[PDB]
Amino acid sequence: AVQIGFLLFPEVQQLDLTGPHDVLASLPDVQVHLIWKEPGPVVASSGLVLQATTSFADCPPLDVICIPGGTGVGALMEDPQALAFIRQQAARARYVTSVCTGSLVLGAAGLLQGKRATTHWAYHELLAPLGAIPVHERVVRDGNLLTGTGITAGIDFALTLAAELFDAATAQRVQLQLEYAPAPPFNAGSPDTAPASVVQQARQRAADSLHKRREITLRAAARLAA
Amino acid sequence: AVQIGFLLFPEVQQLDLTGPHDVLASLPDVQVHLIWKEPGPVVASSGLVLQATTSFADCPPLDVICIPGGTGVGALMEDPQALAFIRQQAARARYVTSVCTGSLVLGAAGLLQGKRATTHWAYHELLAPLGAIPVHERVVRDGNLLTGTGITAGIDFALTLAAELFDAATAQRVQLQLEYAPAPPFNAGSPDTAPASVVQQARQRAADSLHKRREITLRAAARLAA
Ligand SMILES: [Cl-]
Ligand SMILES: [Cl-]
Ligand SMILES: [Cl-]
Ligand SMILES: [Cl-]
Ligand SMILES: [Cl-]
Repeated sequence: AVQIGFLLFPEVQQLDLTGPHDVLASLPDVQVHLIWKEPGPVVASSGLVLQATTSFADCPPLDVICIPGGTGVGALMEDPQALAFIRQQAARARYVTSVCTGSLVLGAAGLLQGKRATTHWAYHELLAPLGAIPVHERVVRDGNLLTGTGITAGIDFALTLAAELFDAATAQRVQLQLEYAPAPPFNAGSPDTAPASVVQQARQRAADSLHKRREITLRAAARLAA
Repeated sequence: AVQIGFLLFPEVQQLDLTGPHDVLASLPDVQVHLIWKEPGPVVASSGLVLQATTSFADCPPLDVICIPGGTGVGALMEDPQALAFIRQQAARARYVTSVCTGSLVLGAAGLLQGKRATTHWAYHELLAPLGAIPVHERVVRDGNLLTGTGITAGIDFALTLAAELFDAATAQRVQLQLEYAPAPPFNAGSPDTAPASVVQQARQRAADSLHKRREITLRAAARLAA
């Protein structure tokens, strides 16, 4: 079976994970893992309780690894066990992927050095200190690396991955079975299309988190510079 | 606080629940419940383990109720306790909503009689026996009833609900914070746009489930006819 793994950490943004999980779990001959330090409950940033299925030590070699984002990314960027596990898996994985601020975890792990990548718009300035070439695009592919932003990015690149792992007809079948055709009632999903007043409110609400993440990012970068 | 409740049942299609959950949980002064017969683990059709937070008896009066879909809908259409709970909450809820085959549960509960509604394309013929006026549209609103199609239908109508519960700027802010700017890599999310061959693979794969659900629907309709 194709082995697909999501990192499941405290304060994950659960939809970053649960979207691609449901798409990829629809495919034949796949096994999907939710990975943490040990199996058991892990609480998402909303309070929704998820369950990790495998420990780092027991996880098989993965064909696909996916790092979701969320407020828990800050701690994960300085979790040496988690970063080492991600590096080990990335060394052999066909696909290394992330959603939203999950790419900052890839960055802290050293996996974005010289690589084109994106992240959540409010945190995009944190890519360059981690060695990345920052790109303002919703999905960015560099070799075996896909980084995406948005709560359907992982669903979308899951359909791309499905087409490459299997074939286009299989990806189309999953899309049709899920009747997946988003049609948002507003056009505020990018800082370039949202009203300026909404952008400002979002920036102000993110300011304390960004400040703390600047500090974390600098320590993570120092470890890479060593 | 505004009380929002999702029915969490065995064999749910978890993304039908987890999408709108993460959107609505981003709003101020909301409380979001995952409802089942008692708190504890409930397993989605993919094998993902979720946790119900409240029992039927302890659930507060809901301002929004949302019924997700999934394999597990068949059993729920003949679960008298669940159907009666849905009816009791729907009687006083500001909004009664469903995703995908969750509308078949609303139908079995008697809540679609004379109402315009949609459901998953492969099961759409089951609406009329439940008293509904079937509508081939991705979202269908009849008063305070909203039924949507597609595994991510609930994210979108969650943004509509956010705008009506609060204001448009709040919904736009949540959209921007989540960087929700969907962009599927294929155009097969409707039987009207997917390749005819893919539509057939999907119809054939659904045939046994539809057959079983025709039987269930007829029994559910008989209970309404009494
Ligand atoms: Cl998105
Ligand atoms: Cl959809
Ligand atoms: Cl807008
Ligand atoms: Cl269960
Ligand atoms: Cl297509």
